[PDB]
Amino acid sequence: GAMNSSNYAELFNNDIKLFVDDTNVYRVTVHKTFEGNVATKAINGCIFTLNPKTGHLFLKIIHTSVWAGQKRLSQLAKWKTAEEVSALVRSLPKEEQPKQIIVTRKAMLDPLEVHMLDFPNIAIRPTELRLPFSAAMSIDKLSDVVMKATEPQMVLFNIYDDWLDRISSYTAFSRLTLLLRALKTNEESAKMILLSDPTITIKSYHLWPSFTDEQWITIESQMRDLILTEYGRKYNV
Amino acid sequence: MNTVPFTSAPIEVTIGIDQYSFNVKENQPFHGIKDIPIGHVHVIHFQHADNSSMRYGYWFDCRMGNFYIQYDPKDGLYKMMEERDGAKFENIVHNFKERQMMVSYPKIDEDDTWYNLTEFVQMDKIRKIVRKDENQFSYVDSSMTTVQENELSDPAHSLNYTVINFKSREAIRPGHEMEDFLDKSYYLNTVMLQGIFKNSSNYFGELQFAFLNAMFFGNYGSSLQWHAMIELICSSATVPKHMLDKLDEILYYQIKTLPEQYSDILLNERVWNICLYSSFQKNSLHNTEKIMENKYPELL
Ligand SMILES: NS(=O)(=O)c1ccc(Cl)s1
Ligand SMILES: NS(=O)(=O)c1ccc(Cl)s1
Repeated sequence: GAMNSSNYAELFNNDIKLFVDDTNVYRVTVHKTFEGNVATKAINGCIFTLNPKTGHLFLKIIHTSVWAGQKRLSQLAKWKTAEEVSALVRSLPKEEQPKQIIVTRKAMLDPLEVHMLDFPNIAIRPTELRLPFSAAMSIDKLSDVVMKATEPQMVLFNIYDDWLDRISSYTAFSRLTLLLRALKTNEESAKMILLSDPTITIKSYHLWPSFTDEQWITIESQMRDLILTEYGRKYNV
Repeated sequence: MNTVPFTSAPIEVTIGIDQYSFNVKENQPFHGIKDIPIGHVHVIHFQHADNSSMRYGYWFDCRMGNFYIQYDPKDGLYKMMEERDGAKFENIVHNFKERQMMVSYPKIDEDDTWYNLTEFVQMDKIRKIVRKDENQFSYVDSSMTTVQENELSDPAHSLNYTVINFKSREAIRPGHEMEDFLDKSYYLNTVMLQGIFKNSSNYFGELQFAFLNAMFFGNYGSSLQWHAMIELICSSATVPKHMLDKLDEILYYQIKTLPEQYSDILLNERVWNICLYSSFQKNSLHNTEKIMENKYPELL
């Protein structure tokens, strides 16, 4: 059924699974009209579909043209997400199709379940984990490809860069979620932590900097402090 | 007017006949029910005094044969049977009627309740839902499961209601996933009405039969079916005006007849609030909403 802290290691077993996060599919800026009313202007979005074991990120970009002339866009966005994920599964060879898809928001369950009726063996699940995948747009190279898109497009990333050569997927996922949590709680401080040091660069084929093992421990500590910092700033503790 | 005579009443039992019921004491000189209105189906049902487990009973139509009840001490129940000797059936019945050993079906002349609850119910259709072809009458009880319940265990003792499933490939057209899930008109009109039921009368008839089974026997599967068939109409944006008007009438008399003290268990809060207040037809069921709000405002 639902995914939570008790069954956390299942994410890293050998049953293919994908996380689907739709928090960046429908994105708007709200603004005033000449007449003093309020209007929204859509901006490009993305579906964030992630194999937590391999790091493979299937970033489907949602170009603002797909909203043209549609109504009830927040509701349409969940059904558009579900359509794109089902199209993705059908495009994958059978042995690459997931055995489970975990949605990060429960509103996605019915829309995905309906789109996936052809795949009765694929289990569609919620999760109780508060995951920070909404912060994926704080990753500059992903943000950049989303805003530059002029048409619907799918871009493939490994969100763990080369980390799996050195750590397990359980540790890679924990790092990723700590980075995204920090970016979500204070984007500026998080980015400063990640890029303060000019001698550590981001390889052209990577998303995050090329930290040694020791430097990653330092980075990880600084991100915990940030989250703790912001927690105190927020709650006056 | 027709008669369902009883060989005897050997065990204490509460006997229902349509929306009526009366107590018969162990070995009381009871020999059946007379003056049953011709023209409608009927149900005669039983709850033993010593064991209220298993309400059970028989749907029948007196035009289709001569039926009597005889207790079976081996299977422990009142069994409906068919007498093909017409003459002999008339002699015994006339004896009991001359000896005033029968209760009179107690219909008030103003009262259209039973007709209103069974308007579209036909014995031939009942017999397709309840499979036992060597009898012209149909046995039902509390514990019988539906075909869908068996999909989620004896197939011969099941209620073969039409399976309705909103998250099924039948209900959802490829390429119209959102459209068909949020507006069920395709499933209602093309799949179910044109495809399976052929017309709205067969659809309403199953709906009424489901409600009656649920209320008279406490059959959960029937209750599920009744709620599903309501929700399917209420969740369709496009429904013929005459079905909506008729549906409002059907439900109104079902709600009117429901025992107040059984509402808690027989009425699905989610389905009714959705149907009356959120659905496409939220404003199309004036009579049903009014009685629901004055009779069961707690549920809402
Ligand atoms: N079936 S019959 O022998 O005519 C008859 C017997 C007992 C009845 Cl009640 S009706
Ligand atoms: N078991 S239950 O849902 O309360 C029930 C509902 C309707 C019945 Cl009839 S029995």
